[PDB]
Amino acid sequence: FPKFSQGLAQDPSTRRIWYGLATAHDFESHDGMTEENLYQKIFASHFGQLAIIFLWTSGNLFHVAWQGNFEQWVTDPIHVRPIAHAIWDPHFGQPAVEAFTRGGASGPVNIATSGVYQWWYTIGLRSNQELYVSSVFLALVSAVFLFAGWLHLQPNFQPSLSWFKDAESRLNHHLAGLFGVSSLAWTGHLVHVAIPESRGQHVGWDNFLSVLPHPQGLTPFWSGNWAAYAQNPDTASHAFGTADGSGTAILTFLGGFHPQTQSLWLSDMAHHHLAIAVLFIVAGHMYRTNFGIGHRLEAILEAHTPPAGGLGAGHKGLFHTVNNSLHFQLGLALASVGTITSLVAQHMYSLPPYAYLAVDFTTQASLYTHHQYIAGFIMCGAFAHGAIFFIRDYDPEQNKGNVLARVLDHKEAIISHLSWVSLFLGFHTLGLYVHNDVVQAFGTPEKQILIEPVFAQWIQAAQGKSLYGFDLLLASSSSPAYSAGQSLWLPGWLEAINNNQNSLFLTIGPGDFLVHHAIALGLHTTTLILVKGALDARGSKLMPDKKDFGYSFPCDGPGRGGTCDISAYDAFYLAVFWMLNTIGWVTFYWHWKHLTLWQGNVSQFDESSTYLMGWLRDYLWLNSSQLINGYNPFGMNSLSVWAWTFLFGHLVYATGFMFLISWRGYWQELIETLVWAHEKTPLANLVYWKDKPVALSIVQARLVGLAHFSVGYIFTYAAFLIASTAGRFG
Amino acid sequence: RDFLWAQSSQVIQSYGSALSAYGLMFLGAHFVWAFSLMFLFSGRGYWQELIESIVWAHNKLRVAPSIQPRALSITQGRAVGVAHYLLGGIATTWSFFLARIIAVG
Amino acid sequence: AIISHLNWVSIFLGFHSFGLYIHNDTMSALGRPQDMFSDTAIQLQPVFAQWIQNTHFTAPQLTAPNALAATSLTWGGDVVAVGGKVAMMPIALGTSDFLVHHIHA
Amino acid sequence: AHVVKIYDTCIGCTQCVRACPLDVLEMVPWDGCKAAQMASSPRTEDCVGCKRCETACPTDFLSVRVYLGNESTRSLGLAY
Amino acid sequence: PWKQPELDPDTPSPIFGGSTGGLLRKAQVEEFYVITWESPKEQIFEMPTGGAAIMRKGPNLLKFARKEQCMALTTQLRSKFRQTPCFYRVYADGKVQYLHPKDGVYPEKVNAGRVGVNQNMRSIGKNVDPIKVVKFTGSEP
Amino acid sequence: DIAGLTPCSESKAYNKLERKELKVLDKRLKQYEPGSAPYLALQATKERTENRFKTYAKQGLLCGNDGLPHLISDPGLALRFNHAGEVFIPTFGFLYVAGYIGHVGRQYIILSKEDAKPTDKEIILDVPLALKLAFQGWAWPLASIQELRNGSLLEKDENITVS
Amino acid sequence: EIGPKRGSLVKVLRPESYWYNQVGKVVSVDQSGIRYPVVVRFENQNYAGVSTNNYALDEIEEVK
Ligand code: CLA
Ligand code: CLA
Ligand code: CLA
Ligand code: CLA
Ligand code: CLA
Ligand code: CLA
Ligand SMILES: CC1=C(/C=C/C(C)=C/C=C/C(C)=C/C=C/C=C(C)/C=C/C=C(C)/C=C/C2=C(C)CCCC2(C)C)C(C)(C)CCC1
Ligand SMILES: CC1=C(C/C=C(\C)CCC[C@H](C)CCC[C@H](C)CCCC(C)C)C(=O)c2ccccc2C1=O
Ligand SMILES: CC1=C(C/C=C(\C)CCC[C@H](C)CCC[C@H](C)CCCC(C)C)C(=O)c2ccccc2C1=O
Ligand code: SF4
Repeated sequence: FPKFSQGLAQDPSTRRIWYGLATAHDFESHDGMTEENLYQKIFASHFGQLAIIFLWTSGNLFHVAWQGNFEQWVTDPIHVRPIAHAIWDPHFGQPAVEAFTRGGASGPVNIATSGVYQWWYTIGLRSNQELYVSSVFLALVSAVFLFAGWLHLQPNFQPSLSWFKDAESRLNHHLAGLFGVSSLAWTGHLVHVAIPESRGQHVGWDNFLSVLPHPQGLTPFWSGNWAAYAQNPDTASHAFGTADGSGTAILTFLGGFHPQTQSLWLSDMAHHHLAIAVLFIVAGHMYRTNFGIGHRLEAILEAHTPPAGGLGAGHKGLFHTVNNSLHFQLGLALASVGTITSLVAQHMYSLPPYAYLAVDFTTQASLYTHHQYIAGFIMCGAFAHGAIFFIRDYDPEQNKGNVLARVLDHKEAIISHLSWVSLFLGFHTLGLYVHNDVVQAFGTPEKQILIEPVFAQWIQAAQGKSLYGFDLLLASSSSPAYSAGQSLWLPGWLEAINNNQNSLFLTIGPGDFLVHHAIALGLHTTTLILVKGALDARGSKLMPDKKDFGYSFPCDGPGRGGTCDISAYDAFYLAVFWMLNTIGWVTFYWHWKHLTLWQGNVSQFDESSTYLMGWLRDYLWLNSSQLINGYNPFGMNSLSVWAWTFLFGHLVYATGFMFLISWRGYWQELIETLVWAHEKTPLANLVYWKDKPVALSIVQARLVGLAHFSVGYIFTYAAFLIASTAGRFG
Repeated sequence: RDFLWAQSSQVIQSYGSALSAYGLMFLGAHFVWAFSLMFLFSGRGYWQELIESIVWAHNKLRVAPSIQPRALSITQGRAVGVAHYLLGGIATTWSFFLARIIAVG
Repeated sequence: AIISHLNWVSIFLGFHSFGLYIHNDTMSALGRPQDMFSDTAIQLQPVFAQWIQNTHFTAPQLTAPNALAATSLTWGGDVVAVGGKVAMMPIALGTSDFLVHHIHA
Repeated sequence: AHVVKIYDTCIGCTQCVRACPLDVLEMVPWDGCKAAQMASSPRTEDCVGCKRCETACPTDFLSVRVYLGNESTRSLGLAY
Repeated sequence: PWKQPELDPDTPSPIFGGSTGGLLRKAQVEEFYVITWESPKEQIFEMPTGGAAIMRKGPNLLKFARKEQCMALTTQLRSKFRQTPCFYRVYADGKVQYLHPKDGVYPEKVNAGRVGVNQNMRSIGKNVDPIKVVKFTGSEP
Repeated sequence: DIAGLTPCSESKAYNKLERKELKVLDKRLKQYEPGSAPYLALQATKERTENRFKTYAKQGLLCGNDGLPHLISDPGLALRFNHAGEVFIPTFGFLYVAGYIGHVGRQYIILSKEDAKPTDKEIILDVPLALKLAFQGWAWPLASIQELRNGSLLEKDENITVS
Repeated sequence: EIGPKRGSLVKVLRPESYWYNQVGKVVSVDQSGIRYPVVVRFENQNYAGVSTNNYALDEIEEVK
């Protein structure tokens, strides 16, 4: 069936069906391709992913409004549990519907874990009608994008190649309009709508023109008295819904958290997205586009060449390399987006931006793991899509003497100095945990090697934490950094950081020390596997010409001692195991340190996280009690769905071990035996396949087994994370 | 639940008693098991290239072996896997059982 | 013919043996314990082994008259206690022992 | 439907020809070497991709390379 | 050779009871291969598919479904018994093709009639990068 | 003190941990007779345990709220507050030993490669030569800087590359 | 004489080779117009197990 590739269609086996799906959206290798048709097919496809996003969001709104309890949750956000979607499974029994109907709703339901209730409530949504109206809005926006992907593919409305390779115009329009004006409008929403909705005022499309956000109006804005909007901020004794304790401010720099809702002040976030709009609009007017003024991108890169020659030619020749290579542009985007995705995880748990999110313990966990596991998957793609650049879109003669060739020249030094750091952290970190495992075991818990992370405690003292007693500049009243920002942010900031009941700059001990170093083992060795597959993508001593074969090929044969798993695809393949291991350590450390905080017994983590039996005893074995009893022989609770899923992941994980351990040659001889039986059987022989059956290829099995591996790695932990935290409710 | 989670209480709580050796072997048996997965899942090709970048540094300092370093053969990596695999899988029971049963119930 | 006919048996067993365990898990999580395979349930009892236990237990009477007792107490009889602990006592076979003995095959 | 290309460094060892089971390779005269022989790949339609040919070439780097590609019934080694 | 030997489809076969490694439905539909040779006495030899069989003094003939099954037998006869086999390819339409000693001389020996094919006049490596041929097929050709 | 850590002498949990670990032995000591060998073994363990706790307190260690001693790594705070023996000084005790092993193995490699059949010298060592170098390596830092300042430490682009 | 002397050591300059920027003894040289006449022998084996290979005039240079 593949029309884009005639080589696979002539294949008689089932390899046609499998390879037809995997090479579907790889437009470069297609038959009869052109550089101009490539960009157009991408531009149309990128409209599609938007259509699924806006529809996916519309489905959550509808399924929440129709089946949820958003109206009931706002009145008592703390005690009431949110509801994601209802359940209709006719294979249930009567005990299950009685258990799964825990919500106020009539029938059984699923409790939500995303946190959309806390988000929608904060921006001024207080009814189910307003969600129905919104679900229609995005479904319209979704259909508009589908119409555009088809429209902008037609004979007319078909952009030329020069239009795509206009970088200076894209930056100015995207930095100013997509980022800035969007951030400016969001401030327009928080001011005109949300802050009133917090202070009791109901603002909507009916009355947003008549209602003023501020009593004075815009006359301060023109006069220059811009401090009038920060005069009467909201008091501490302020309920988030009612006008009790309210103020008139719309832009303020209070800092810290709101007392009742342990969250950031809305007036601050309104002030935040305003300043971001100004810098991004200013940055948008930088590059040159159809007018005399402006910078040029190529002129800059050619200029930043150091005179002495530490970088040789420098950044010359790179503009045509980046602008013409799509894989280069994709590697930088993923590496940037994958890092941002980790910031969203690290900066939300410490600085809750939404109302009544700090109290929802189950919701904070999933949001952290969800983004971090995505941050790993994305970041493993940047190197992978960065390795494809060296094979397909790299020209050495054009990029001669520049930074990119000078890196590739001495790659033996990079890969080697990396291997030292992975080995160093690996021996010495494990040796200490094992030194503490043993010496605990012989009854002497005082002989442990507990090293205090002084450098991090030095920061928290330099950022307001008076526990450690270092007495740094911002922990000292006499310093200027305390004097500056004393009227602005410090009274609200110092109160929060010194409070030891929030996740803002938690206390650190020697147990937190070993893990931050064990995390370093993951990043430095995961980078090693991916960096190697990139730099050695063009050639190795074992295979001087990898570039002629491709990114993904099985091997070069048993000759030269063996050539299994050399290709750059096989490096990405091995890194995902380390990506999951690294994120697992990062995520295990978040959950347990927070459980001890929520349970009140912080001493559990500090004393037991120094040796590895504590992780197996106190974290895994202990918190898997309520979960494992989801379906007992006596009865069943509401956590039965999670225990079922908990095994479901312990199984999928094991099925991948087949495709990983057992390789093709055992199976193809086996399928030849079943083929003999199907023909020699008296009646079944009348039936005959249209496509010949063969075993899965080599590269396919590494992919398939990794999917069965990773899915069990995720479905297992998601059940444990939600069940452990939900059953205890703390 | 009733076999693994339950009967593992005697092994896990063995620290500070005469059965402490079984608590350590219970863990070390897991390490050697997982350690085998590097050999079964991977292949000789990635490792022989990595050694080349390591030989460069050992060569740069004029400290290199006349016996050239070579990655393990294919059949050896498979044998090394099942060995460290079975050893870690079997030694775990050997610790899970004797600690459970010596501390009767 | 050997490998083909033997391939079918493994598939037949892994479905009808291990699939029975998943059926019991799914029935329990859904709140339908009456539909499981168990003693209070859709019993699959090993009648053949049960008949062999009694035959070897009632052997001293008829088939081995000079034998004062049976070969072991696992077939049937009374408990033998030593030091307040039981050395051996009759083992009863039920629905669970059916599934496990078939999982081994 | 695989591709087999032989390069200028052949020396006429014939070890590639002896190793291929499917008779893809044969020897042709040439003036470049001492042995006055060179390989050839007339019938790659019967190629299978065993890479025993590459295993036997004693050069520093191979005078024979099998570049895998589109598959077929003969290439997949299907008796059925 | 001097001339291609045409196929004699009616020659005695070895003494072999039969096995399950024989021909399948692919043979009647697509193609199959047959091998001929001439032995001086009655001997025993290992078949590629199955077990042992007894040759016959004079011409012998087999039918196989793969070319590798045939050439696997030539390597056994040329080495053990020092014979000169020759095998063909038969399609479903009845067409016949003479394959392996296509020049009469085995491929490991030179002959003046042969012409080179797929011969690059360069060193391994020393060839253009894929970027130069980014939008059509082939860096090696 | 520093980092909100109390010294181990003044801590209560530190002494609590001592009274606990001794109570286990005293209970275990009740079973056996006074003059038996199991009694002598446990009394020695009691003597060692009492010595372990007092020596760690005497050494100016820092114990946390859990009651276990903590180590400090920055040489500035270590030297300022008299905690240098913990981490900072053993750093130089190791590196002297580790470089000893490198300077020795590097010399055996170079010298055997100046002769015929160096492969045999690796599997079948020249023990007289190995002991000679092993007792000549007491001053390896001198030879290193001698070899660096001279330039005979590193090789110069006579190494294999891959592209 | 066309090329380097018998028994003379030379340094290789093929980027593809396992012996690149490495030294080996010249075993023989053919003077019949062959493209790759210079036969060289090294002590260290390659990945396959071969310790000899015919190189060209331009591909070899003087030692060190
Ligand atoms: C006081 C004199 C002075 C100094 C100190 C500098 C310094 C510098 N100039 Mg400069 N310059 C000067 C005068 C000076 N300039 C004058 C008079 C002119 C004429 C106008 C210029 C014009 C000029 C240009 C046009 C450019 C520079 C650039 C640079 C920078 C990089 C140059 C270089 O070789 O990279 C150092 C060389 C290397 C090879 C880098 C080594 C990388 C290390 C080894 C990697 C380690 C990574 C590893 C992960 C580390 C661990 C991290 C872990 C802890 C996380 C550097 C900061 C460049 C620049 O702006 O780039 C920033 C540049 O393009 N200079
Ligand atoms: C628990 C399992 C496990 C362990 C311990 C390792 C360990 C290692 N892997 Mg690995 N790996 C694993 C699973 C594991 N992997 C899996 C499942 C995969 C997916 C296929 C990979 C894929 C993978 C890749 C792709 C790479 C690694 C790399 C590494 C090394 C990283 C450097 C380092 O920190 O070494 C130090 C850390 C240690 C834990 C050392 C182990 C030795 C300790 C000290 C015990 C010492 C022995 C002791 C004296 C007793 C011996 C007696 C006995 C002989 C009788 C290290 C050897 C990287 C590498 O080698 O780069 C250098 C690399 O590129 N691995
Ligand atoms: C902006 C994001 C983005 C974009 C636009 C692309 C675009 C592309 N990538 Mg890339 N990639 C990305 C992110 C992105 N990637 C990330 C984040 C990674 C790291 C994981 C990769 C890793 C990657 C590799 C390793 C490769 C590509 C390839 C490709 C090319 C298309 C291949 C194709 O059609 O496969 C279509 C493939 C499929 C349809 C199969 C996907 C099936 C998945 C794995 C199964 C998922 C599990 C299952 C559904 C779970 C269900 C749960 C169950 C319980 C119900 C194309 C240029 C390929 C390429 O360029 O080849 C030269 C290639 O080899 N990418
Ligand atoms: C003002 C004019 C303007 C605007 C608004 C856009 C807008 C866009 N262009 Mg675009 N473009 C323009 C002019 C403009 N263009 C011009 C002049 C040209 C020719 C030079 C192009 C050529 C062009 C191409 C060739 C392509 C685009 C594409 C896109 C889309 C990017 C994908 C996306 O949704 O990112 C959305 C991004 C944001 C909304 C903001 C940035 C997001 C970061 C991560 C910040 C996150 C902030 C915050 C934390 C988020 C919180 C979320 C909250 C819900 C919790 C986007 C809709 C792509 C496309 O067609 O996609 C379909 C594409 O391929 N543009
Ligand atoms: C938990 C992991 C796991 C599982 C489930 C299997 C499963 C299997 N392996 Mg296996 N294997 C594994 C790990 C695993 N392997 C590992 C790690 C290795 C490496 C040593 C191997 C090595 C290996 C070899 C070497 C061989 C097998 C064989 C087999 C098969 C035996 C036939 C049988 O009983 O299947 C019957 C089916 C099951 C056991 C599935 C159980 C679950 C239920 C019944 C399925 C329910 C289906 C559901 C109702 C339909 C849903 C449809 C949905 C789309 C709507 C079977 C497919 C043999 C084989 O294939 O030849 C016969 C064989 O020779 N495996
Ligand atoms: C004495 C011999 C010797 C020397 C001087 C070096 C020197 C070096 N090695 Mg190396 N290495 C050696 C032997 C040696 N190696 C052996 C035998 C192996 C195989 C296990 C390795 C495997 C190895 C790896 C995998 C790596 C290094 C790396 C390095 C560099 C950084 C130091 C490091 O990470 O140590 C690490 C040291 C080890 C992991 C173990 C070394 C084994 C013992 C302790 C020393 C050997 C002593 C020898 C048997 C005694 C002979 C004495 C004679 C008189 C009889 C450095 C250039 C790193 C690199 O790439 O450079 C940046 C790196 O990642 N080494
Ligand atoms: C291979 C390759 C690739 C890839 C790449 C990658 C993926 C990268 C990575 C990298 C990364 C991903 C990076 C990262 C970065 C980051 C950083 C570097 C940052 C830092 C920051 C800073 C600088 C800050 C500072 C500060 C401030 C500002 C304030 C506070 C304090 C502090 C100090 C913190 C590409 C595609 C190109 C292509 C070629 C090949
Ligand atoms: C079992 C096995 C096979 C044979 C497995 C086969 C033939 C199973 C694939 C066919 C079945 C019928 C598909 C089963 C349906 C899936 C559960 C769902 C697929 C969903 C997709 C359509 C998306 C290999 O070919 C193989 C190759 C290389 C390494 C390891 C192995 C390996 O382990
Ligand atoms: C890791 C790995 C390697 C590399 C492994 C190697 C080179 C073996 C390393 C053996 C070391 C040298 C043994 C010695 C280890 C310690 C130094 C012993 C401790 C000694 C101290 C106590 C002194 C392969 O070659 C390989 C090949 C095929 C499939 C998988 C793999 C594979 O997984
Ligand atoms: S194997 Fe290679 S070097 Fe030897 S004759 Fe054939 S092509 Fe020439």
